[PDB]
Amino acid sequence: CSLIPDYQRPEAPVAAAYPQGQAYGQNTGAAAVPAADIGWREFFRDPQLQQLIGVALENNRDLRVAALNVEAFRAQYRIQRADLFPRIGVDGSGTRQRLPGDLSTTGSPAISSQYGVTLGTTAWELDLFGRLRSLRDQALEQYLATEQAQRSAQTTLVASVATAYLTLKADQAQLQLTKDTLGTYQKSFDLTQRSYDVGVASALDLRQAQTAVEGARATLAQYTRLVAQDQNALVLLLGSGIPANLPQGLGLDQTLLTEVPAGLPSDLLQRRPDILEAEHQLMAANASIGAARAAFFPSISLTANAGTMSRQLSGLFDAGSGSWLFQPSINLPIFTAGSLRASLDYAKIQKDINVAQYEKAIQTAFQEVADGLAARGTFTEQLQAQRDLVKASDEYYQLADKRYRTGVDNYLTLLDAQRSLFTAQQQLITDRLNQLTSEVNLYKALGGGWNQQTVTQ
Amino acid sequence: CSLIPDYQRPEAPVAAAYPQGQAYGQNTGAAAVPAADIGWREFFRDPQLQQLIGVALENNRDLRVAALNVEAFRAQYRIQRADLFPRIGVDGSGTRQRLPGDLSTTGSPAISSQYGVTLGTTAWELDLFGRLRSLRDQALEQYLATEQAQRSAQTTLVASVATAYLTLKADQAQLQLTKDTLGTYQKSFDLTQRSYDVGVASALDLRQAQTAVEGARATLAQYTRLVAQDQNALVLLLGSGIPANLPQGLGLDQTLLTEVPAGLPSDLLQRRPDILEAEHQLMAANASIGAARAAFFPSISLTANAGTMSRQLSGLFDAGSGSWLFQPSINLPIFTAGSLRASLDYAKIQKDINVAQYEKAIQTAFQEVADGLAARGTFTEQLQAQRDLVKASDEYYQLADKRYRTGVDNYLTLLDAQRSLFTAQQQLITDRLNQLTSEVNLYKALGGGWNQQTVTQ
Amino acid sequence: CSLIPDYQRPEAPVAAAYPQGQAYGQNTGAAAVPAADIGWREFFRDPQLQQLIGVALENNRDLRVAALNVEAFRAQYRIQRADLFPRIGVDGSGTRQRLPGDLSTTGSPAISSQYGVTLGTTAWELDLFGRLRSLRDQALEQYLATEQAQRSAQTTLVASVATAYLTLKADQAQLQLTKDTLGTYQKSFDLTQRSYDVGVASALDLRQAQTAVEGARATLAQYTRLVAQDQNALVLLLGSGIPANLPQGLGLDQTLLTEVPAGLPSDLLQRRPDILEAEHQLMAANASIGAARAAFFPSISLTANAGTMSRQLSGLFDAGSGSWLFQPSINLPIFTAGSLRASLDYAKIQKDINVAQYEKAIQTAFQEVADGLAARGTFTEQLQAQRDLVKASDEYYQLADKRYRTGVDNYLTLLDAQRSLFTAQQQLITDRLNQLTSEVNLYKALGGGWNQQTVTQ
Ligand SMILES: *C(=O)CCCCCCCCCCCCCCC
Ligand SMILES: *C(=O)CCCCCCCCCCCCCCC
Ligand SMILES: *C(=O)CCCCCCCCCCCCCCC
Repeated sequence: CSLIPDYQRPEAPVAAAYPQGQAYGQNTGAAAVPAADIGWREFFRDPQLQQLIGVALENNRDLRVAALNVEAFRAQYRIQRADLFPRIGVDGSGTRQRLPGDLSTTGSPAISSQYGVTLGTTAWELDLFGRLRSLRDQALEQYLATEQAQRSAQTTLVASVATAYLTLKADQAQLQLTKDTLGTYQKSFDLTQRSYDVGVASALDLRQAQTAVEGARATLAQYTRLVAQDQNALVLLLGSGIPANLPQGLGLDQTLLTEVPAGLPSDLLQRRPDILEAEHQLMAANASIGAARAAFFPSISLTANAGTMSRQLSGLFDAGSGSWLFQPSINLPIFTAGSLRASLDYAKIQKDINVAQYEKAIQTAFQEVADGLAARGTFTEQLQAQRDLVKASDEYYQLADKRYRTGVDNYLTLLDAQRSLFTAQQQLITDRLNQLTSEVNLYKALGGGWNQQTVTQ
Repeated sequence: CSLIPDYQRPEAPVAAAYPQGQAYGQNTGAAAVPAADIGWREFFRDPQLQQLIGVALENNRDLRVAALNVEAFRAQYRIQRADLFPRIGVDGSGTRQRLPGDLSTTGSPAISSQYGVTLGTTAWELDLFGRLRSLRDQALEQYLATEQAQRSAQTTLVASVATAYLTLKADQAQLQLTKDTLGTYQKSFDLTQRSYDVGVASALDLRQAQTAVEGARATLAQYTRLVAQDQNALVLLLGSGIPANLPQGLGLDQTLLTEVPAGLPSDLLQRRPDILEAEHQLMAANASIGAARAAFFPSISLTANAGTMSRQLSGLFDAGSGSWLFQPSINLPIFTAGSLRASLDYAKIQKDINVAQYEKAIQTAFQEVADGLAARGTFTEQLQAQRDLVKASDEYYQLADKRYRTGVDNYLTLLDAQRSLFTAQQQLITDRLNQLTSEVNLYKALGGGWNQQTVTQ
Repeated sequence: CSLIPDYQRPEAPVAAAYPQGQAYGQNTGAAAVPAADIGWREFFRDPQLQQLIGVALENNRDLRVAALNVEAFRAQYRIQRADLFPRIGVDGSGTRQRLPGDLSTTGSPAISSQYGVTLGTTAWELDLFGRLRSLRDQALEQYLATEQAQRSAQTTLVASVATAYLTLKADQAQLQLTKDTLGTYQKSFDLTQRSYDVGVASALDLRQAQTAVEGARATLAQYTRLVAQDQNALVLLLGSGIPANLPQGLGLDQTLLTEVPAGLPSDLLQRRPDILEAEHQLMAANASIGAARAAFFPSISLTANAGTMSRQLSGLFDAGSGSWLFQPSINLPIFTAGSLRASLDYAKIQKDINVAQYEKAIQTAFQEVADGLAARGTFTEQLQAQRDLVKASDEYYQLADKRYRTGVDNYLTLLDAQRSLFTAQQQLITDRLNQLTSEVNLYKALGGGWNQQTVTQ
């Protein structure tokens, strides 16, 4: 006999297929390679970055923690498994009481004494109904589930390292742009100086020029700080100072990652890490019902051993001192104040809770992937659209640039051209990044990179 | 006896009445209707949204979770309650040992044997001092508390759903604004294209006219994305794909809720969910001192049973095999290494912790409501004040619109009109939301939606 | 014996010294006083704020909690100490059974009875291999750790309060700047009203002049709200409404704190709080291996007591009734299905996990200080460079101010002067703050304020 019920994974309560239209590309359908099976070494192309992932994996503690965390639950599974088996031991015991008149067999105050040394168990429970096999399962699951959770955690170390490198490099490009426009700003302000002591530039076109230059001298220092902060942001996730012998790193403008299929939603149910932890996490608690159930049932204890006894010590390892005990026991509950029903329910409930929980994780995937397909299905278009506000403004730069020094126009159109452009340059870089984020997190949500390499069928 | 001490709820260590002045309206005083008793189906007027709340209730797993949680702690209370009662059962046991000479009663190796099937309890505790009623109350409390926390949770589900539907609708409204100003922008650029190949529009006035249009073409894509992101944001909290047959949903510009009375601070204590869990939480640990105390006291144990025995199996259910046992026990400790003291302390402290925690939650309510009263007491004012920067800009738009195509002026003052307007438009939508937000959160803070309906004394 | 392994604090896996260069000042080297040893009543110079810290110390509930927690862990340690010691009790027990023929000593149904009242211990474990001592140390450690963590959390209450006071004052300075430029803006608009009903000011120059004043009347209400929100932010951390009798608080422009030495990283290991909790946290589980080891070894039980007994109650405290027992026992397991291996692993692992955690905490310290040194090594320069964009913009304000009313120029170069100035003003305050922030947090990460006073050598 064994009392665990029939696992029956619930039906994923999200839409059968991802929603569409209002920013969503076409639904490619069943993918022949899941993102899950697509290794980040492939999905990331930037090899200097790739080898940063390398270093983060082999170093980041929070992943270590999450790795050991498994070794624990295997160990905890072990301990549970043992309890199917009987605890055998060598054991010596004494006893040496005075009794009173009415008690000693002598009818008068005497002092009994028993000694024994033996090899056997006390109170071994003989799983007939599998109260134990159940428990063993609970912890087996809670183990397996932990395995998953580890996988779940790496994909996130990867993603977060991608991301960090990116805000780092991105902020690096947010910087050099500031260098260029610093030399530019100051050269501009110096040609509105000779031209001032020469009266051609007024004090207004001089103060303006000063607000440009100063407007830059500030966003210099900022994208300096936010460079070091992004650097610090990195070595952490690394667990190692960044090595010197890094490969040649690329630049945001490139094409750094593979475009990844989004498959069906149902796909998740066999591939998204946490969503499996969830499942086993559920499974364990289902076991815990079996365990509960069995407490309604006859438990068969068994004490038993064998060795040598006597009345004084001395005659222990001497002839005939041989002894032994056989002491089985069958017990069965007739009244607890529904204690049993009560803590059977607690367990059934806890199942249900984990059912619910499975369902929450699932329904959170849909969300997190959809957000990334909105993002996929919008960011490209925003990338062309902002690419234009660069050109239009670089021309609307050159033209006003010359037109100011040509007496036709003022400085306010020179200046405002500079805003209308610089803004478009920063926001450009940043837009690039967040398209990247969007894709990296998208990579994750569909199964991320447990795999270094890509694998098939 | 029962050594649980006298609960004496502390005094809510915040200001007596909500602070005033620097952005706070008038303090209406005791409200005849607590926001608490005011049901969201009333406090929300948008019936489409209302019914979304409905769906999010019947569906969200996170609530399911938190709801079961109760049931668990009920069962947990059950389990503790059964402990007052004796654990009764059928029970069979054997024993069958060889003894050595000095130990068998025959003075010579013989083999004893005892068999017994009885119906009784072992070491049942009589609750005299109420160590057990104590635990029972601890568990009852951690249960009741858990009821509260469920209520707390739902209010946050409501609030968060209102909010989602909102930023969703607010980004919907953020969008059509960009449809409009897209057709507007391109119309404008094309009337600065005929006018270009015709020489009336320069190349500058063609490149600015290109950056307005371009600056739009991207804020299109963005508010196209941040719409699917907010959509995705919804079905989650829904736990269900949004049904088709929803009523007619309204628009931010309306008047979607009931203004809510802010009542007195004192009011929180009897109505704001979490602030009760806190209390009961505190109360649970209060009992847990009772418990500790009692282990200083005489504990009464009791083993007792009756049925048949014998010296070989067979003669069990036969005549005279009748047996029984009565075996009472009294224990009173006269030395642990101050164990009982130290472990009493723990539970005392733990009460104190929960007192402190009660106080925390109280003082966090004050804050979170007051923030909503600065919010109430300024958002309307920023709503009129921003309503103006729309009109003044729409005029400073019609004007410069004509004035540019009338050759009096340039394009820079057409463009800057466009900025200084569209800016005020978006900022207006967002300021609408944030006012709303602030009010939903305010609703919550004062006792939120437990009740679908609004109920009287 | 004592099987607790030999603690060996791992080597702090970060860079030997603070990263340098791309925004980092000079690395002053070992500091003669750690930021740790330096007092916040000295590091902070605003004495009004200083007494805000005083207030938030003597009150804040979250720190209280955090403090009680210690006491509880002392208590828990206590209880674990006690187990070295034997559990002594006065104790009474009875027994009264009807046997059947073959079992009664009378060969025919009769009813036995035994009574006793004795002062002793049962099953006291003699700590030989120090399994218990081990545990004692475990809970001692986890206690000591809890001590550190408390200190940890105080530094953070300070930091959070410095902060809230700041963003408070910073938002106040953000406000009066708005009062000023409101009287300014309305004056301006009315001088472009007399001049409008007089023809000199156009209708465009009146709608621009209307969107300035309207852009201000708006940013009034906002910075009015985010001051009551930054107020509510404060009394919370305070745990008390802000006293009337505070001293004279300063203004962001001052020099409110002591610049602090950032010493060697190594210094962290001996001074930054959480990094210690972790260490002890590590040490605790270190002991936990000792404890596990020992279960491989013989355990030595000892039931033992003394008193008076008899066969009927009566002759209890009557002559001869004297009795006693001595009943020692040694046990050594020979087989558990690897249970002891497994549960030894779990404990070994749990050490290694705490190793990992020590390492991660250290590695987050680096990060959080480096960020503060980028910050320290940039904010000064962004402060001079933003100081300039103020002057350049107030000049480029006075100029265009007179120049507009002197007919030479339009209003757009009055308005854009106003933007390019006021924006520089707001962002100037904000920048002041974020520098301050960066510096408070810096002071925290390197030991923060345990000490009100500064101590040395
Ligand atoms: C679930 O009840 C499975 C068993 C029922 C089938 C037949 C009976 C077999 C078990 C009898 C138990 C007695 C022997 C146990 C001694 C240790
Ligand atoms: C706290 O317990 C104070 C009272 C003293 C208790 C001492 C022991 C005597 C109690 C007698 C109770 C009889 C009740 C019978 C059970 C149904
Ligand atoms: C851990 O408990 C290991 C157990 C082994 C202990 C060894 C016992 C040795 C006994 C001799 C001690 C006599 C002391 C005289 C010294 C001069």
